[PDB]
Amino acid sequence: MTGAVCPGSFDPVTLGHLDVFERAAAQFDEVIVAVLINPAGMFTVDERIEMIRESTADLPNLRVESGQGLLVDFVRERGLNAIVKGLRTGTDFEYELQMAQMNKHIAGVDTFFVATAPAYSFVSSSLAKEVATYGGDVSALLPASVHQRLLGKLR
Amino acid sequence: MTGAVCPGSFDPVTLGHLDVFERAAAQFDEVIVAVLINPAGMFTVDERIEMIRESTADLPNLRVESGQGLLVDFVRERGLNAIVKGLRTGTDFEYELQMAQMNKHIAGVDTFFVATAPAYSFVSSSLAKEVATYGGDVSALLPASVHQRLLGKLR
Amino acid sequence: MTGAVCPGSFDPVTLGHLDVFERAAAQFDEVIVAVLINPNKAGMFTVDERIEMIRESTADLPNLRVESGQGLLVDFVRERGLNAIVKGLRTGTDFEYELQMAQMNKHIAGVDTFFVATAPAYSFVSSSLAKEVATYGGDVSALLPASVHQRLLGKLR
Amino acid sequence: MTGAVCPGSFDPVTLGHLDVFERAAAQFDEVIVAVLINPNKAGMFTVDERIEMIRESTADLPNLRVESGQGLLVDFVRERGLNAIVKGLRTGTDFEYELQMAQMNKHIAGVDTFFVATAPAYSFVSSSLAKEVATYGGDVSALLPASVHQRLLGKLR
Amino acid sequence: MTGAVCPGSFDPVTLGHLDVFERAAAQFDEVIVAVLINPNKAGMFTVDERIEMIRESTADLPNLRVESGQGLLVDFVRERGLNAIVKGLRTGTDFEYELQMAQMNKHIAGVDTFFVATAPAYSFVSSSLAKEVATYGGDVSALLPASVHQRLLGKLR
Amino acid sequence: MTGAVCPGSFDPVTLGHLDVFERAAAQFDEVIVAVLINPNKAGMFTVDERIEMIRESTADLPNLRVESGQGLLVDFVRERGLNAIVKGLRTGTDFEYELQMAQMNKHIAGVDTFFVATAPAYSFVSSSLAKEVATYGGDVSALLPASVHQRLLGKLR
Ligand SMILES: O=C(O)c1cc2cc(F)ccc2[nH]1
Ligand SMILES: O=C(O)c1cc2cc(F)ccc2[nH]1
Ligand SMILES: O=C(O)c1cc2cc(F)ccc2[nH]1
Ligand SMILES: O=C(O)c1cc2cc(F)ccc2[nH]1
Ligand SMILES: O=C(O)c1cc2cc(F)ccc2[nH]1
Ligand SMILES: O=C(O)c1cc2cc(F)ccc2[nH]1
Ligand SMILES: [Mg+2]
Ligand SMILES: [Mg+2]
Ligand SMILES: [Mg+2]
Ligand SMILES: [Mg+2]
Ligand SMILES: [Mg+2]
Ligand SMILES: [Mg+2]
Repeated sequence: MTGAVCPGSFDPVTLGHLDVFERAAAQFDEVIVAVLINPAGMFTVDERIEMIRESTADLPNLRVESGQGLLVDFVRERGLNAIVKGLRTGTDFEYELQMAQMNKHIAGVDTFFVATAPAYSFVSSSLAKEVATYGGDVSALLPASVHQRLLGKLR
Repeated sequence: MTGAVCPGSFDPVTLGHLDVFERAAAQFDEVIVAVLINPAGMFTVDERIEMIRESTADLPNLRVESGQGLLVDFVRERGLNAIVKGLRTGTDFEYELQMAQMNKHIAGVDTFFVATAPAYSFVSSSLAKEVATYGGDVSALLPASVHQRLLGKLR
Repeated sequence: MTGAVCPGSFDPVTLGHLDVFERAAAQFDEVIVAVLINPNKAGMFTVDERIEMIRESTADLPNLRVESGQGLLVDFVRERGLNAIVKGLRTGTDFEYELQMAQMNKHIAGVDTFFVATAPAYSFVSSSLAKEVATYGGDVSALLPASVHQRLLGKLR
Repeated sequence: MTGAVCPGSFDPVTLGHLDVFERAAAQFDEVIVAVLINPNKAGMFTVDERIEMIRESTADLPNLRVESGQGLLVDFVRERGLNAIVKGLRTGTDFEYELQMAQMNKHIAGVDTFFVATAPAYSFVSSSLAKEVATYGGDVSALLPASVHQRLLGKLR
Repeated sequence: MTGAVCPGSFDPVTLGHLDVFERAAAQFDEVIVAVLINPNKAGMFTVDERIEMIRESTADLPNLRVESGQGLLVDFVRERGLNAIVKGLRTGTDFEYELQMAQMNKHIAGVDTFFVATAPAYSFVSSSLAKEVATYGGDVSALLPASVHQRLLGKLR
Repeated sequence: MTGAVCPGSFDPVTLGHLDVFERAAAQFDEVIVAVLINPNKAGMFTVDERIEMIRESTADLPNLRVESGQGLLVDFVRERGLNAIVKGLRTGTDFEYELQMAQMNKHIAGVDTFFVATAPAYSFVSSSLAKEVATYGGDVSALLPASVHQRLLGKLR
């Protein structure tokens, strides 16, 4: 009965996030995507959850839930003690390293990092929103569903 | 039926390696420690395997095997497609990132990185050997068994 | 024929920026310094002040011109018939964040980015740190062109 | 008579800070801990509370004293007859913004900066992360001096 | 007439190298690929084989030519009337040893270095890792030009 | 009372090293430059040559002395009644490798390590790169003390 939690804001979910979800779902029996409620973003929590659910329909062992507060409490309250996070740079590793060590210290929760697929090395929710705001084409970087929803928030 | 391979030379295995093994064994159903045969080291392959087996007796779902050649072939020939590796720095992440992306490309094998326990952040097989060679006390950094064997190779 | 764009907010321009401008001007037929203006947040200097400070310290570069813009950098570049950006870099961390933006710029518009290592003497000046040091009275006269230093002190007083 | 200044906001002081203070006091005749007063961002503890938490935690360091200050750090250092800063570091990224600042401080005032690696056990603690964890009920008592932990529980009630 | 030199051992040339060559040839009037001859470490391919592999892969770049050389790179560059080097980069660490070399080359000979980010798809390929993977039977054909892959299979037999 | 050890192979000493020596000598009562000799691999310069080059360029530092040693640095430090190492750092990568050794040194012997950022003008000189550039004829006269440069050229000829 293995399992891991994939946390983030996912505003919106990108193909880089989806790649991490698919890799986590292939290596753990149960994956929970943890969508942070952090009350300034573009999509509401419900919209973010729906976009992730739409993009993960081919992953039978993955579910999507929202939460607040300490990630380690979210993880432990579901009987798990592993986090799976995607990583792009060594700079990414250092700040995430501090949080991983803190999370292990306070709750015994482990963090596994997975390297980003090369094709999504430069994709982030924030950069995709910013580029699309000025009319740049990000359709190759986002799930097809997410892309239409993004066009709608801008127009 | 989840599983991961933890590769290295382990010459000798340190408490930093053991920490990674224990974390992998807690999150995957099956863990295989892959001891590289790379024919200049201090211990023979058989001695390295025995030291790891001695230090992992409390991990029922972990076994230790030797191998050569492409790590991805070792992994795939055992029905698995995940590697678990310990990481200390962002510099660690960058060279290991290149190998992880190559391994995914050529064999579909994924790599999960886990941050080192803070207490073992500075321990490496090479630095422990070098310090012990000049008489420094590394007993707090190595499994109790390994420590005696190391004293024997030097004296 | 060849050309590159050197972008930044240049609020104000530093000697590190000027070094980059001079290196780009020596290697490309034309260089455009693109002064980024945020229509929502004013900097310390207005657009005309930023441009004046750059022009005064680049008068010896005949193939360099200065223009302002906003929004997507790759549109500024392509509308001028060019497809190269030149940017200065001080460290490995600068390289990772700038890396993301360079790969996005090539993906969305085919525009290439060339990075050049700062001259050592200017490794540590940034517009933001020069402003913060000067705000609390530190001497930054050797890090800014003559066209900048006293205008900066006047803004602060 | 040698000496160094250890600057920070210390809101609150952590065991990582204390480890740096102890190592500085062991190697310099005089150490001054400089507590930054920022008239903008007012943190969780007042400057007086922060000074008292540091004094309790450093009671066994006779050559270390605690003072508050404002503005340019190198002015604080030189006003006390010193020309050295001692700061703790955790990562290579830490070394990057801090290296820019150290070179700037050497350039503008001739003040030197010595960096020391955090003890491994305290490498993941920071004032900000400790407060955030404690706000949501996590146990950070192994990462803070005993008296800080008591005061921090009070501020959260 | 602008120009730049693209140096390396290219043993063998990869698609990451080729991407850099194409971007340099698009932005400079003349590009010289400089193939290093090292009388000590003799790699897998002779210098002539390496030049021919590059020429096959760059047949559509008319302003790019391939030459071999030895010793100090900045002497090779200045002997050809140029003063710019173009190199591809992958990581922040890459930027570190390469930044030291670029500053040294600027200091000793006035030669500038422009760095370009690898295309994402080729960011994990290197000559050395490709050879190692191919030696043990891994498939690196998507990472090398077609003619390189054929020659590399031959050397392994 | 206070003191620090500045270790290295100094084969040969550079102006970056001398900058570190001067900064340590201004902040500690005594400084010992510890010249590391590998009894198994000779460097370019013998131990007496390395020491002579350092002494000639540190004659204005009355509280600095030069001694050779081998093996564990922490034994050299402790046998002299000291427990501080001072080392220069150029980049974030330098900080990670040196980090490992500083934490091991504190673990096995209680010896602290203080790092100081190189002066910008010497950010890019290393003994190894100066030797390699000089080997192929490049001009490194401005990166080495007078006590070194012509002795280096003589070794190479
Ligand atoms: O990044 C975090 O701190 C975080 C993300 C998150 C998601 C949840 F669903 C609950 C708590 C969280 N904390
Ligand atoms: O690091 C490697 O390349 C490697 C380690 C290893 C261990 C094995 F058992 C087999 C192949 C390997 N390759
Ligand atoms: O950094 C940018 O995104 C940017 C800089 C810039 C300068 C211009 F003139 C126009 C658009 C820009 N965008
Ligand atoms: O980091 C700073 O800018 C800073 C810290 C500090 C502390 C003092 F007590 C006085 C000035 C300061 N400046
Ligand atoms: O990297 C170098 O040192 C180097 C590469 C190279 C290529 C040439 F053709 C000539 C000299 C070189 N030096
Ligand atoms: O870098 C070292 O390990 C080292 C430097 C050194 C210098 C001495 F004089 C003695 C031992 C040393 N060890
Ligand atoms: Mg993102
Ligand atoms: Mg190791
Ligand atoms: Mg700037
Ligand atoms: Mg802190
Ligand atoms: Mg290569
Ligand atoms: Mg050196």
